[PDB]
Amino acid sequence: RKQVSDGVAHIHASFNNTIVTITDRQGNALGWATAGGSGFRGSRKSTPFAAQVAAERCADAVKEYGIKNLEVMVKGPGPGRESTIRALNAAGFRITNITDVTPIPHNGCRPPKKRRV
Amino acid sequence: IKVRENEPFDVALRRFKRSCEKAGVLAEVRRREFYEKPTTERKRAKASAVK
Amino acid sequence: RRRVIGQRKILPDPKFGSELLAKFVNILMVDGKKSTAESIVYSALETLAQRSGKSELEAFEVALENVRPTVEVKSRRVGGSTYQVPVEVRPVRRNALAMRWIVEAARKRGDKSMALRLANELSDAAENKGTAVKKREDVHRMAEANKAFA
RNA sequence: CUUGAGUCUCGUAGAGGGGGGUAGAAUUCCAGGUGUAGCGGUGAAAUGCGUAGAGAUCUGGAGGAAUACCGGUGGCGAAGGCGGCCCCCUGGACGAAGACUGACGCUCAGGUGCGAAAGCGUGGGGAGCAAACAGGAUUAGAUACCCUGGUAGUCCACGCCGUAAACGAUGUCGACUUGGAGGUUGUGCCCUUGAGGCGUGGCUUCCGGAGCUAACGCGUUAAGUCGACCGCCUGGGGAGUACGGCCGCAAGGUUAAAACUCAAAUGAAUUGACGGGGGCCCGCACAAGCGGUGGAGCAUGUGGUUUAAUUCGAUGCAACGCGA
Ligand SMILES: [Mg+2]
Ligand SMILES: [Mg+2]
Ligand SMILES: [Mg+2]
Ligand SMILES: [Mg+2]
Ligand SMILES: [Mg+2]
Ligand SMILES: [Mg+2]
Ligand SMILES: [Mg+2]
Ligand SMILES: [Mg+2]
Ligand SMILES: [Mg+2]
Repeated sequence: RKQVSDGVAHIHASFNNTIVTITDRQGNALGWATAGGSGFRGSRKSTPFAAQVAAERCADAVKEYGIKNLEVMVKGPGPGRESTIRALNAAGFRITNITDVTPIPHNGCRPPKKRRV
Repeated sequence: IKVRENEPFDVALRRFKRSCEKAGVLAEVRRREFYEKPTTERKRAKASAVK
Repeated sequence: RRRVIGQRKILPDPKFGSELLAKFVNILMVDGKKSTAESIVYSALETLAQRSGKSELEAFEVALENVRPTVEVKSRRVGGSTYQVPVEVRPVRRNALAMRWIVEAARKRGDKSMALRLANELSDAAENKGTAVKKREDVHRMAEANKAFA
């Protein structure tokens, strides 16, 4: 029940998917939902006009609690890393600031040669 | 990448850090590195850059 | 593919003088037989004076109320396959759209006639039975409920 | 003897090489709070991971590889090379006044040495990519292309091999020969007041003059104009393969034929066509709409079919109610 008021959020946005996990100032989780975790799948999802109906899903599981204000992490680029933040503030939310927490090597490991389509 | 302000007015200014990284140093890392292609990308896609 | 004329003006109802309805009484007439239209629709509008008895003139525009779609599925080809980008429609087609399928579904019913196979689906259509509005919502369920690509 | 080679001096920039430190980011795997039905992924999907709690997410540890940004069209070295930072031991290259010896000189078959990657050794470590391998899907099909995993092996010394489109497919050393916008270094002088300003040496990038060039192009960094030396080349396939020597743990490397055999194999350059290459239009092309065919009878043309013959020609858009 605690009623936080100063907890955080984490928007992990891969290309073919994007999750919204609401956690607390420290780091402990709180509530969540996500793209494929809502009706549309395949690649019908990913588009921003899907990954904020998710956003407004976390709202109904993060209001059982008390959040008078929050901040956000955008670990991950892609199709739902702005639009996600849009149906945020509006659906009845404050916000100190935004902080980016996306990967950044100093050239440390090799990456997937992968897609050689 | 630090924002935050006073006077609640969901401003903007998240773009100020849009041009010191972002997908920028992600395209470089995304799939693979370059290896020899930089042997011909900074020293070859440079013919792109002479005027 | 490069001509922006406009729309071709059409002749009014033989009494009321209705251009907005002038184009309804055009998509009903088979093989240019405006001798079986000016007496099957201009008359199946006064037989709604039995489905209620009220003012049948504006007792048109409302049967086309729950029957006018406003966002549509306008395809495209970018990415690797298709694109649905549903988008809005303008009035130069709105009024007309419904008019059509409205008579269209009103054909493949099976009533006693067609002065009746039409005096029926222009009240029912106003009441949400028939394919009238079920089409409407057979569409909007896909359109504007698909603004992920739009 | 002194301008060529150089020695001292005295400056100077730099990822030059070897050894020893290291700090930060970053994945992954470990350990627990949270937290719930989800994450991962493709064109979509599947394989795999998640109610034995994925992923998200936090706080912690282990550990291996690599050093974003700076970074440059840059810098270095004799090539193959080489990128944070620190410390010791150590090359080379450049310049300025000078100071010095006095043709030492530039060429070199064989000779010796360095050797990207890959691989074989002994032994180490093994975080991430990943041949080989197994699922998964696509197809006719898939021993491949994308998906999920993963062994070697990328990494370490110690040693071998000693080949690559080993690149600029363009030896070396030396003086010439119109310039024009630069990059980086070094030293002279200009109210040095100055961003800068002007001469001048190494390196360098792009245009490009004559001229050379079979064309494309090289052009002060020459593919110009000459001078010393060494390397190789003589038509294609057969063939850098076979045969002998050599080296090599081997895999193989290199020294290198013959026999048949074809009128050609080539280089650049134009001409069009064709691109599942781009850029820009045009048509009922398409999209938007109205009608109809296939399907049902019947008329009819055709190829089948059978005929004693079913009279010849038309055979995609161009033939089929076509010449009948
Ligand atoms: Mg050099
Ligand atoms: Mg190796
Ligand atoms: Mg694979
Ligand atoms: Mg030139
Ligand atoms: Mg040749
Ligand atoms: Mg026409
Ligand atoms: Mg059409
Ligand atoms: Mg039709
Ligand atoms: Mg013939």
